[PDB]
Amino acid sequence: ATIDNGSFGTRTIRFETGRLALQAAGAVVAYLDDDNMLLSATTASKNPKEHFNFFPLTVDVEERMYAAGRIPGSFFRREGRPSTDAILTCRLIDRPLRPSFVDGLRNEIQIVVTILSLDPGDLYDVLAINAASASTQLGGLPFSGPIGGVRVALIDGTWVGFPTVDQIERAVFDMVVAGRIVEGDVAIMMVEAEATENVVELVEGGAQAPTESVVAAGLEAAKPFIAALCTAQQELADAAGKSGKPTVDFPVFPDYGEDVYYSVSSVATDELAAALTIGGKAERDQRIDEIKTQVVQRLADTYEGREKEVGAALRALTKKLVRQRILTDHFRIDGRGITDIRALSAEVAVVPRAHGSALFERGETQILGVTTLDMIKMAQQIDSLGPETSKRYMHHYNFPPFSTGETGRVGSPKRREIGHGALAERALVPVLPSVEEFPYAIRQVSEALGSNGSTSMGSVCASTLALLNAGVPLKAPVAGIAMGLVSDDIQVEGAVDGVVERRFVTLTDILGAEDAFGDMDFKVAGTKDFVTALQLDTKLDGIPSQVLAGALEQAKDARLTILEVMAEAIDRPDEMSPYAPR
Amino acid sequence: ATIDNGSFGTRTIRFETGRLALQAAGAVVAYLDDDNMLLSATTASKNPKEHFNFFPLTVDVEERMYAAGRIPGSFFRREGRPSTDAILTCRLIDRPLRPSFVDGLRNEIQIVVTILSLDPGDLYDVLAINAASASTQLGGLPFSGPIGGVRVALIDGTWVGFPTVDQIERAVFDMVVAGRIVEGDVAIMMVEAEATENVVELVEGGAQAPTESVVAAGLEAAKPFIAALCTAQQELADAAGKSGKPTVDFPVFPDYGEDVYYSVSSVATDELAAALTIGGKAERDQRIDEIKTQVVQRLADTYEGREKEVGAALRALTKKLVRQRILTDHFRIDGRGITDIRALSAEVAVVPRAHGSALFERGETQILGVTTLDMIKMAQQIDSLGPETSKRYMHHYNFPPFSTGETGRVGSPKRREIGHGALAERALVPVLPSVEEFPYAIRQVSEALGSNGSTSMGSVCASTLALLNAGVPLKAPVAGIAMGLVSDDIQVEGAVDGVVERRFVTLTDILGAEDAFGDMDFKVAGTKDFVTALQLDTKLDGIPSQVLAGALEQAKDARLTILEVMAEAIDRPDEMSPYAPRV
Amino acid sequence: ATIDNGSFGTRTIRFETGRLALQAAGAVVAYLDDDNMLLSATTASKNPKEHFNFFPLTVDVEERMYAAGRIPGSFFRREGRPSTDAILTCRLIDRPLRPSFVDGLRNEIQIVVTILSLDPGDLYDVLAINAASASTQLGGLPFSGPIGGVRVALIDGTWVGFPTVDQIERAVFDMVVAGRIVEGDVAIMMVEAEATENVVELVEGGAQAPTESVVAAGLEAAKPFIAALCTAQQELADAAGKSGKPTVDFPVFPDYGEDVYYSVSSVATDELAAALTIGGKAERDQRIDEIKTQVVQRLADTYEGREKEVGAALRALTKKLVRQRILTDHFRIDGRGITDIRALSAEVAVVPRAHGSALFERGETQILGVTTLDMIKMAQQIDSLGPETSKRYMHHYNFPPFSTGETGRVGSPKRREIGHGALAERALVPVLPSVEEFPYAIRQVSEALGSNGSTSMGSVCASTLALLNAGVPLKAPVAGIAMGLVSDDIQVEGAVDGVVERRFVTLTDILGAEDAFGDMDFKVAGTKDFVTALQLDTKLDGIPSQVLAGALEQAKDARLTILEVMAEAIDRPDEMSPYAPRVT
Repeated sequence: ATIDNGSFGTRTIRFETGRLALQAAGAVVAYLDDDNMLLSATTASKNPKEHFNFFPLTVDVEERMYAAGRIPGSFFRREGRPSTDAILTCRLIDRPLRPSFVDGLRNEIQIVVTILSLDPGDLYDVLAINAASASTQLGGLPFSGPIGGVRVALIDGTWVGFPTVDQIERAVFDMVVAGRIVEGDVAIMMVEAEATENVVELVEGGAQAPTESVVAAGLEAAKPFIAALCTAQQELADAAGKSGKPTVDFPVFPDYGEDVYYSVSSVATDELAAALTIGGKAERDQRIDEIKTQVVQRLADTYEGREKEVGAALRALTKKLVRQRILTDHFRIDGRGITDIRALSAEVAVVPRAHGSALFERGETQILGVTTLDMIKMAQQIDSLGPETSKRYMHHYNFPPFSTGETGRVGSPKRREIGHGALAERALVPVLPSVEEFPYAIRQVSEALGSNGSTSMGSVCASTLALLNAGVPLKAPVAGIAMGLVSDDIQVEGAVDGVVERRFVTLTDILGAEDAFGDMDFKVAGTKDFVTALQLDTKLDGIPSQVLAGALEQAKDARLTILEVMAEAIDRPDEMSPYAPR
Repeated sequence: ATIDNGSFGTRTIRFETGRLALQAAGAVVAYLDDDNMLLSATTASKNPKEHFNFFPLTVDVEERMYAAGRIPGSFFRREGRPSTDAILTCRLIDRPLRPSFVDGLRNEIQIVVTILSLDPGDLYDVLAINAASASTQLGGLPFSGPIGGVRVALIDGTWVGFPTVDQIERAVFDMVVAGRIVEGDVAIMMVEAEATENVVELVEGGAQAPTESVVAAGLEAAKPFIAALCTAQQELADAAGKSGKPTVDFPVFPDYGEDVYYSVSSVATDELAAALTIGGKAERDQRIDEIKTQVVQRLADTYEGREKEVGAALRALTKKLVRQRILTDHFRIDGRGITDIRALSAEVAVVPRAHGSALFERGETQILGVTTLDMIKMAQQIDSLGPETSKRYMHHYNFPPFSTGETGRVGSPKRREIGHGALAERALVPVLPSVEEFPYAIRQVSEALGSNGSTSMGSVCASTLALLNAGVPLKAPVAGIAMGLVSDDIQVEGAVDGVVERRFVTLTDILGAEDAFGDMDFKVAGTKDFVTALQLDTKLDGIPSQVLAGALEQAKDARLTILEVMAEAIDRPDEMSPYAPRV
Repeated sequence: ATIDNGSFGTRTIRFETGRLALQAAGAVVAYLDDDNMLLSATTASKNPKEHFNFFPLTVDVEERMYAAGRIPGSFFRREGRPSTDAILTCRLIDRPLRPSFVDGLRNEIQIVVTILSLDPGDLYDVLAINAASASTQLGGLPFSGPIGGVRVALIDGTWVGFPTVDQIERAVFDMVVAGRIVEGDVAIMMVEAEATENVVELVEGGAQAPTESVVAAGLEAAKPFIAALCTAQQELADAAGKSGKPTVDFPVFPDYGEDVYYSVSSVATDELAAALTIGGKAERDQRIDEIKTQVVQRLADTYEGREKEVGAALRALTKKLVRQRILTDHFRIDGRGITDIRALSAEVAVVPRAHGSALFERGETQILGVTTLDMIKMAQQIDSLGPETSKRYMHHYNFPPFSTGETGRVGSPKRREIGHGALAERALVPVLPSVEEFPYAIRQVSEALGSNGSTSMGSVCASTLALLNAGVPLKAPVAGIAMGLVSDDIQVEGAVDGVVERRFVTLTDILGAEDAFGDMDFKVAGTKDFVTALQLDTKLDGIPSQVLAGALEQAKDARLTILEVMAEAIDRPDEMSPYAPRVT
């Protein structure tokens, strides 16, 4: 509940309950220095639904303008659709909460958090995640927590926790870390990391560039704060310790109950690894399609009408066996090694009559990036509880239905599009030129012509290429890449008895299936000198520093390779387009 | 069809049909003085649906800008979403129409009324309800009407019917009354009453304040107009008399057909009143949960798969028996008396960094009110067929899903929120300070932290508290309260044979269950001197003046008690907030 | 792929594939003179749905502002809802594509076409339809094409193909023709025709007015271009010839499989034409309702639970027999002749307190038109990839649910409303007065009080009446009308054996049932001198010029009759309303 950062004063987080929203299943009011107020209320449905196929969890943040003491500027004088920052905060709170419930739950859960009072010099995302975690812990649901989040910024080589807006502009790197306590040592679920806007000028004058070692040190520094916050959530003045409640059982719907495993694993486990050794896309299935058909045919003698259960058992068995094959043989599905990158192609000036256009292809990902320019008056004007009003860089991300082959309805973007666009924009901001040198309004649009998985950083590279082609002077090109990590308790029979120990394997250019098979995923973006944007999320209970460092160096090597590949086409700013405005 | 108010000329309402919209089931064109034109068309579906659980009735008013001779100001030059006044009129017409059809109907009904020509000095809500009632009467549906609505304003001690905008600003009280004819004497279903903006200055100079006796006199004065309008609807030039049509039977889906009553009322009617005498919230059920389980278990021998029917029979039997217990023992479910008010709590300056903030709790209702101020330029700009353009007082009402414990989707407000917010704003307007003395833009927001039933006037009191805390000088604090009334034909055995006669009981602070058990509900809001906002709606066929007057005095006493309770915390305007703007 | 219009240079259309959007079922990039770029991608669902009752086909055009090199003017700086021109183009591409698939298909089909680069002096609708047709041909679906579209404008008596914006303002008539190849000669499915804004001044100085013969000549002139475009689609550098793909079978759900016909046609075919000879609206059914009830009752012995199949068989049999009766007896259902017009009524100044108001009734169609005026500042401001920015004439079309008797939800307009409103506005534009003479903002609204079928041109006439009543000086009143055509292979037994030959019958004032029974429908609008708006759509494989010409003259006669009927009420501009605003 208390944070001492050293010479920058102290911060206090307070958690109150029992006074507001008594009718809800759980409700917690969060105080930041008795100056910021917010309220989190979580309720659960009574009768679960059965037609749905996943866990129906909903999050709703509500920014209210009366906190800022200003009537809304809308024509009808009312706050309507959620803002982009609200959607980003909703995603940030939802991400470390879904992998914390009992699998297969069916009762609907809704978490509503509303801003009550906001200091103009502070932000509310971390307070929001803390209050939501405390409320859902007090709710009484099968929730495996509590979770704790901390925001830490690097200034003058020091990692100060919970910085304000007046302290972040003079920082070189910012962390938002969400983790829990397993046995006393923290276990991080997620982290979101961004470099500030003026990092280049700061590091030029003597400051330390945000390299990978600094990132690891920053991730290490945030653990005591998370531990203190979790302890406060557990045993504050009004916490779960003083408000013990009975736990009500919730019905759980599993994919396979008890028996389909004891059949399939004993009848359909010949090799289940040699069928995937063909290595040809046109001959991918080639053996195990017949295996699946024969299994679903000949097993239709004891379990009738339960094809979903047999499908779930088959897919789970295949996933486990390919995981074991990955761990032992170090042989990927596509035949690539653990440090291989798929085929690359970069084309410049593909769309005519445009200020800048480029096409970037990696494996199956294929992204077309277009950039335009106009008068400086065209900058976006926004107003919310946040301290941001102007936005000279407008990045839009489009994921049409025909990218993945399915059919749907083209229309309003989802939250995933907002998240990916925000991530790419925040990765590309720090290298932008100054307004005085280059006064213009830059609108970059990235359309997903073809997708297979992890296509955001392909869009990042394509946007860099298009910005360079348009003639915009960038300080240095910025690349991106995605990496995965599989950790498992493997058994070696060299001793008696079989010794079980944890082993880690890091993979490059993970597809959707690769992400499904793995347990940790992360994405690294940056330039030749330092990283800019980082996003990590997993469900492990600990990780040695050596393997994390090695994965970071592998990511750096892959990013350098991608940068060198992309620099072959165009490495210098191009001539201004005749249609561009002066 | 004709209204003679005395020295203020006469008004004429005309109902025409047979010329427009022949394809519809019913269609009526309404003329107001041959200067206002509107059209009402009602149609019914053919095959009723079965998955729905209530009566699917829809109302749609359509304000068209070409009546005002002005191109819409929208960017796309088209009238899109309905306006707030349209939603209010939709609610006003829908309210006295739902309790007029055969219960359990399943065929969808849609009533669409569109404005065709509007005089800038007149309103259209009462003409709308009249035209819709006439059209649905001509449709041929199982509709028990017709209904009639009248607008009556009090000026110079006289109740003039159908006032214009140039006559309402000099009034002290306004009535909209909707009623029908049962045996010759009118039977009012609904009434909506509001005090004007400049009532204080008018009553200060010699006019009569709108007290409860004046309200009763005004409600009494509107009956002849309703009778004349109903007679015109019945027997005008083009009415139901000259346009007789066959009545087509519509399938009716009941909760219990014929037999579940003869079982449950004979096997599960031991006391059904002693089980609710526990009086503890944690021990509320405590006897009748087991009764319900045993009834639904042991009766699963003749009716299988009809648990909905047995549930409906059980709930109806319990409602009837608790109604009888209320009538005879005068003992409420919670143990409170017929003139009791639940626990009260008022807190001021609860939300920091705000111009004004307050919290008000009554029983289970818990409302947080916040008020902010800004420049006078921030006044809301609107434009419609109505004569209103500016709105210095902006009241918003929020009902989040977690107030009542359920889960839903937070998003666009429904019509109930619009109605409650409009009611609270109209109740709080007349006491506002003048623009010259207090030039500011006032935006009040009321969020329902906790709800149990009838939480709008809790929001009214909370908004009054927040406005006082912000430093806004109000003429007098304004309170609100809700009351219920149960009337039933009780039998006394003191004579031979058993004498059946009507008895009335008035209850204070009605919950949802109390509203379900009763037959009449009303809500009274106002200050220590006079009332401001009134809303009444019921389904009775008559009421003596004495019981209505007594209920009004009981409401006045409860409102005075609430005002005295709330005045203990803060009774004077507070200091201006340092974050507030100076203008 | 190449268009030579004579002295106006040449145009080139290029179709590329295999480079973009590989994951889709089909994808084609379209080049217009290497200056306009667009992309069409079509994909199909895997498992078809069964609860739906029609073919689920969706079209989506996407105008992207980065083609014009301009940040969107929206508050959130993003292109949101589709524009009116986008909806019109969506309808224009969807219309000649639905009657080209195997009937009863259930797999969902989605066609998404996005603008990539647009020349400010060119349009994209015809390139859009061409690219979509090529993509759906390359997709591998059961698609009976390919289709070709051509835009042809008449300037100086010459029909130049693919005109630009700098060439259309000096034209007298514009055609968009979509047709295919059956045996070598083209077969037109659809055509959309409009007269330019300044046609009156042009034809006054010596140019030829766009009469019916000129329309027929223009429809004849566009065929070689369609043939060349279809040949290019078939055998270009990257076309279906070099990209042969297997055809995957798609399940087909029919209304009646094989047997219900052999029962109903043998047991319930006594006359099926005498039951409809009553001629009274209140006694319409009067015989065949009992026939339907007895058929559905006594046949419930072999097919149980298949009432939908028996209903489909009954309705199909009735349609075929009434078609034969129409062909042979020349006797319509309502008893009217082949050149009859239903009852007409026109009323002026019906809605009080309005600049102009009128009511027009024809048969069962009943339309109330209202027109208002305001300051010239009130002109609509729009911005898109198109070259249009201002719109002084704003026509709105409303179709409330209670017009046809059903119940629904009143709200956002559908695409049909947009299409009908755009058609009426484009028909009424060329006769509008000049801005300098009549500086005002004109907003006309047409509400469908009662509808039976083909009620758009009733709205056109009502809007003309209301504009005349408001005092707006029009050059000449404009009327509209709808006509149908039924062509069938009838057999005459005067020779041995029975000689089968094609016969055509043209009908006036077609209702919904008449449109269902027929095979060709068209709508003609215009003034006493020339036509303005034309819209034709059918599914024939050829038509002689003589019958088309005769149908055109019949339409002209009906339009003249309607004009003479409507001119009886008011024929001159009326006095300005006291509520109207004055600009002086």
